[PDB]
Amino acid sequence: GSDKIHHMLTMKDIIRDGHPTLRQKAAELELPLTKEEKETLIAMREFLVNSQDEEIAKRYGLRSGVGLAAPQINISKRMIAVLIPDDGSGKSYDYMLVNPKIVSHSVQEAYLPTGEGCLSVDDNVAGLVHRHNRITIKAKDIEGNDIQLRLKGYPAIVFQHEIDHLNGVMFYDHIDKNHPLQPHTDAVEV
Ligand SMILES: [Fe+3]
Repeated sequence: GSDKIHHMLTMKDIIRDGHPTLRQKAAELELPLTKEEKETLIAMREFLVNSQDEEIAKRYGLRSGVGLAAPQINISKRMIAVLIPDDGSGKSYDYMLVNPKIVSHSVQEAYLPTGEGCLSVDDNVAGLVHRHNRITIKAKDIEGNDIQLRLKGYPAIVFQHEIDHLNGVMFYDHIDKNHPLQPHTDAVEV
């Protein structure tokens, strides 16, 4: 549930840290998806759309997000939605993915300088979350077609955050408790 920093689901449908489902390893899905699974993915994306719309988000008390993983709505299945709106350059990320898996991990690390938040986490944890600056993901889309993404920088970070949810990993598991805000030598600020 990467935060935005640049049935209609509502915030109570998003389980909170401490819920067991967030710590489980989600199930690989067979394609084609069931109708319920498709509706789930579509509703996860619609929640991000709603959360990004200033009026709808204010009207329904939504926290703005750019990613959501199915475990966060208590569905232990490997599905994520990422919706990073146009950053001003025309680059936009609108992907509903099934069984996403990182197949190439960039050695150079990158991090958001303010750390990371998560829609499932109300009590924020300070610290840099070092991630791969570049990644390649293989996944299936909602119709079971093949998608391979090459991502870098912020979008890479967002997808890594969401994929981590499928493995029961939260952003803070990456935080070095000894030197939380110290960037790794090689690391670059996103
Ligand atoms: Fe999250």
